[PDB]
Amino acid sequence: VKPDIGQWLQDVEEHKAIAIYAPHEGGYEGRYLNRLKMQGYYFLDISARGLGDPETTLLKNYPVCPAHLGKQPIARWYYPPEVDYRLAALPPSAKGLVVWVLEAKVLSKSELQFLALLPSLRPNVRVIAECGNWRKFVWKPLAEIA
Amino acid sequence: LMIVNMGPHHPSMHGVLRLIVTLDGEDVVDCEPILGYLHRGMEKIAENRAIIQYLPYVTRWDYLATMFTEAITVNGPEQLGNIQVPKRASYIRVIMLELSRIASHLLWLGPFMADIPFFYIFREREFVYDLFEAATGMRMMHNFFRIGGIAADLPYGWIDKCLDFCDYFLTEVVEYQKLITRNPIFLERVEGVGIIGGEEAINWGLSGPMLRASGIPWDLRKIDRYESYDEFEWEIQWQKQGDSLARYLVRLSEMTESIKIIQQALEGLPYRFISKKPSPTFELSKQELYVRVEAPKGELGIFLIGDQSGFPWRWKIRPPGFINLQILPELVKRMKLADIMTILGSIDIIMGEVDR
Amino acid sequence: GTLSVWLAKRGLVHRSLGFDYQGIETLQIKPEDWHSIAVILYVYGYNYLRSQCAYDVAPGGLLASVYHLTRIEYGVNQAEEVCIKVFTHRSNPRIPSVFWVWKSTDFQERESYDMLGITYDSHPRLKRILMPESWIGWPLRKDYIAPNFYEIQDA
Amino acid sequence: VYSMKKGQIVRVEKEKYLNSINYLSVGGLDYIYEDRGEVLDLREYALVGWVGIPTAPAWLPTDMLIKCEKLVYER
Amino acid sequence: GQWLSSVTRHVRIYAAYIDPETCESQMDKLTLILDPTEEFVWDDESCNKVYSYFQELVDHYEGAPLTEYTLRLIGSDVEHYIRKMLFDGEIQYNMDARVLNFSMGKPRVQ
Amino acid sequence: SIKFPILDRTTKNSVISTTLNDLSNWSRLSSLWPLLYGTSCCFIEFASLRSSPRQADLILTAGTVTMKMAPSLVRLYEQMPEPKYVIAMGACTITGGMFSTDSYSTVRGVDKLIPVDVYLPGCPPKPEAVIDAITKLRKKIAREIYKDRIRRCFTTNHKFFVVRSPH
Amino acid sequence: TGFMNYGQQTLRAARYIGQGFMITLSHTNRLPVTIQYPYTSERFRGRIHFEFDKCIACEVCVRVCPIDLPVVDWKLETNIRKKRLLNYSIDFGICIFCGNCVEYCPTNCLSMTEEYEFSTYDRHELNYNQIALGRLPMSVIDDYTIRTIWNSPQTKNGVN
Amino acid sequence: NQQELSSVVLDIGIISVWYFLVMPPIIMNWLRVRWYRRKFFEMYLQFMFVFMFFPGLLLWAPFLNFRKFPRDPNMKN
Ligand code: SF4
Ligand code: SF4
Ligand code: SF4
Repeated sequence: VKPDIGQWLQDVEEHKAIAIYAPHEGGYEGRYLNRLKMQGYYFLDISARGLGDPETTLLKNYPVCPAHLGKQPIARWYYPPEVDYRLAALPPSAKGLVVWVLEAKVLSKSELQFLALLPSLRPNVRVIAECGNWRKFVWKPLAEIA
Repeated sequence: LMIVNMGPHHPSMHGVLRLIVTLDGEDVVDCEPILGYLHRGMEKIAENRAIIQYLPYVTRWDYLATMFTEAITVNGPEQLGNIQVPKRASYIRVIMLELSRIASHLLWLGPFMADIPFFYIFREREFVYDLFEAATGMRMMHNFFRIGGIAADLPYGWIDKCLDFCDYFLTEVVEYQKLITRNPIFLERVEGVGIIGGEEAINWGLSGPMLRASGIPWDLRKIDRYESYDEFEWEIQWQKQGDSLARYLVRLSEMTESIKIIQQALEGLPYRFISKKPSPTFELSKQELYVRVEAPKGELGIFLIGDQSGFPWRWKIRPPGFINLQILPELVKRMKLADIMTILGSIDIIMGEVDR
Repeated sequence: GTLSVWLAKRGLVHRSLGFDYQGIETLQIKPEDWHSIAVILYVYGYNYLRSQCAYDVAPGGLLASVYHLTRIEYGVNQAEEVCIKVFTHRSNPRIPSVFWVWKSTDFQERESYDMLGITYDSHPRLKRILMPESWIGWPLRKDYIAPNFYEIQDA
Repeated sequence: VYSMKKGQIVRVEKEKYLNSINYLSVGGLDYIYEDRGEVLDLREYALVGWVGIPTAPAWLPTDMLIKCEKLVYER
Repeated sequence: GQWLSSVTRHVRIYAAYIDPETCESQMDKLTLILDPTEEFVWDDESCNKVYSYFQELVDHYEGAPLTEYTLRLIGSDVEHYIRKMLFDGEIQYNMDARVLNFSMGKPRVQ
Repeated sequence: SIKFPILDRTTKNSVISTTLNDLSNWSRLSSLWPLLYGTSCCFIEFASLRSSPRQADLILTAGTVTMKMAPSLVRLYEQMPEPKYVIAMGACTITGGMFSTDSYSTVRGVDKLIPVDVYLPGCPPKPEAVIDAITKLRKKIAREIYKDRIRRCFTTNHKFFVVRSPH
Repeated sequence: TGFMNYGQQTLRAARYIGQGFMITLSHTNRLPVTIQYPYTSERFRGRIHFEFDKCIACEVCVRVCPIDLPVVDWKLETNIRKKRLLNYSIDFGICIFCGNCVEYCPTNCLSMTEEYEFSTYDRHELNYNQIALGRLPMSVIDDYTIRTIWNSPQTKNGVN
Repeated sequence: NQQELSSVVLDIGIISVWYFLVMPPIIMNWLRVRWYRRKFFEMYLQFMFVFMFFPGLLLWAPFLNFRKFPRDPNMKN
């Protein structure tokens, strides 16, 4: 049993925001990510289990704030953004898009998930690859609830 | 005389250690124990941290029984400041310390019986960690020892599970006692080693099972009147058979003695959570105070020279098993590579309090 | 103390510092007479030595390697504790080890040399028991700086 | 009640701290010789520690160290 | 034993008879293996600069008994030199390995 | 500031070759089988969840790693060099743990020693946390298509003798 | 009769192997419990729940910590005693979850939860924000793969 | 020089497709529904059965349809 149906690729090039409803039954999730990577794209990772203010983290150069262990000062520096530097992390020209692989469907407000589906359409080189709250099968419904 | 490397990944799992031996043939004759592998520099950082900040640090020493470390490092400031602990919280501390002694001896004999299996003891250990979850909430990383006693109170389910633990646990213990009488491979594969007597175990440095192995009723908390030990039932192992099976009967008798102490303390209940808490922050004094408690490996110790500040000026620990490690250079002289597994099992040591 | 005015009063320097917090007693003893003093306190009833304590008060000055010798045994339980206070300095780390008579002092004196650098004699293998053998400097003494090592920072 | 304040730069010479182990690594080198250590506590003696290096601190005599300036250095 | 080295990321002492990559047996020939994990770019001219800097550091820092503590010190300040070289942009990262953890922190907008 | 890859094409673009790559990758993501590597506070998860130190490429570092532990650790990674990586499962394999400030003989993470895929919360979590960690590693290896078997050796060396002074 | 004594030793050995085989055959009957993947009480001390507006002043999280990890920048606003708190940055790689300021907070906005699934792919991702620390983790009764965990009872034998 | 059978087709191929098709879903179903309701005698004979009955389970190994609904839930995905 192995879908081998690139309909998920058609969904990611048509809707570009699909909840990957797939269990913890091993690695049956990255095969469509591997097919997106074999198409010439570049895929990087994120997780919403500790990502707060997602539009303020993907853009607007959210602060670094290095954790001093009671020795160094605050040093409130500005780290580069998540996906703007990732668009800056495409050195050749053959890379057609940038896939943002998100792997945490829990602890993610539906409001903020809809806000993150916004920068999947804010540019045209952003693919949202969020999770789908771990169904038993492999389902890819679109961002409809968010 | 082919030099063994005695690498970091041992065929057994009892820590990382170095025991290079010439081993003329298969007889090992000369031991050079190299240590320093699991080292963290507890003394200098403890001089650089307070009591409420080195109080999360007391988990990396004897983590098979974490109640003893935080127990002695909180009993330090209690007798230092001369602040009285009420009888209820102190007796519940006695119960959980003896339960951690139970856990230390069973988590010794688990991997020791695995080397010479895991779910033969884990069917007890799941309820043991359920008792740790109902007692403090963590598995072995508890932070629940204050000056006035336990940081929290016992819930209404933990006392019922503590009442059920005796007839949940002692029956499988006595079903596990008859194996060494039945199975002769423990009468032929670990029999013999441990040839030190009492006048020599007093002579070198020894304490705990290696001192009780010779038939000496030794106990710190019986000599030093501590936590009303003469009220409870006691039977310190005066087993004088010397060898490793004598040490196994020592550990069975220590577990059964702790079972008798907890079983007499099931319905004791002589008293709040923390006595003397006006303020969250305090300091320490400057005395010459060396506090010790009956370790499961024998006289864990805390040395303290105060600063009258927020930091202790001197914080030195005397771990039981590291002083116990000194005897293997003398218990290596006429044994085999198939014997040193039994040796490093019968020392009953983990490398958390060794390097530290 | 008891033995300072009964046994060590016959021509030994049992320079007392008063009583300790609970029952112990601190008596200053010079390294010059420390092995014979150890044998004299050994043939007294005291047999059980544990927790050699190397405290580092006055950094750059006095250095001490005190004991906690007592007289516990098998049947009797007369626990008379005492601190044999031996002293040294930074300029003179020379101290005699008890490893010739009390041969279980391998790990204790090796940790004392490993964390302070107290020079020893009559010892079978004095090596750095926690640090590498190439390691210079001693961390427990309070006038020490851990040098520019990248494994000590997170970065 | 003490010698100096808390938070001044500590400059160290190899001859000025000759009681310590500053002459073993002849040459590697070190880093606390310049104005890097900061005074964190004082007693005759004063606690020291670098403003950016997170390592353990130390205790050194009030004349063996030297209050240099108020110039922290990081990045 | 026989291995006498302080081997970390991008700095490996490896004082052995290693003219190519085949290891051996052990001598005074310290073979500085750099970047085992493919973490940064490491252009050949910049690698020659870092190797010449390490040669000057081991030339000026010797004279004392060459033991493991000198190896710790020389690998440590070699890693400081690599960190201050990549912070000034002489050494970019890689993004061709399967981790790319950005081990020296992200370059800011300053 | 990064480097640039090659990224020419995918030569093995048949159905049989990508099918074999997917099946071998999913079976590679199925068969963890670690070397255990306990001997610390993270050994306690082994009883709830070989001996040849060149066999098991999918080892997770479940132990407190120190500076003296580091040469044997990088030698053991030299004994697992090409195929697979390690998983940090103790805050001391990540940041140095609770002694991240003032410990001299403890490395601040093996993230300056060895390539690490997954970072744990650290101190012994529940026994299903390692199951979720190896499941997320299986999802990571499932993303990997064995890099299309694309290979480079540096070989930096000086043949000038050092100014040595042995014992 | 030394080989007879070898035979008697093996007779006692076979009796012990048979008895221990009965013991282990009975030990293989541990069917109801079987802890595994899903496919506790309130003091789990896992993921720490944080509230931003209840967080006000006295910075004790940075003081009682064994490593002093918290980094909160603050600039005093005049005549209203407001510190203008920003960027509650907690690194869980630095964090031990040893729990001092969870119970030592004067505000007591620091509370623990039952979440422990923070195994991440990068160490710079672990620097979490104040809105990421205000998430309700999971209602573990409400999963289609998680049953009732045997908290109060033990050896229930009810799934089968 | 015997040729005692003289059957050309549909003698062992019928029995092979019978044992490879009818057996493995009922075998895997008995492995599912009797995973806990068993004596160690019953687990012993089930282990012997699954050892005897291995290579028919190759078409049923990746497919898994009726095995996760321990409630009365709704497909809220
Ligand atoms: S982070 Fe703590 S519990 Fe985990 S391995 Fe390191 S010392 Fe042990
Ligand atoms: S949360 Fe605690 S430490 Fe932080 S400002 Fe409030 S009282 Fe102070
Ligand atoms: S959670 Fe634990 S380690 Fe973290 S700041 Fe609070 S007390 Fe310190």
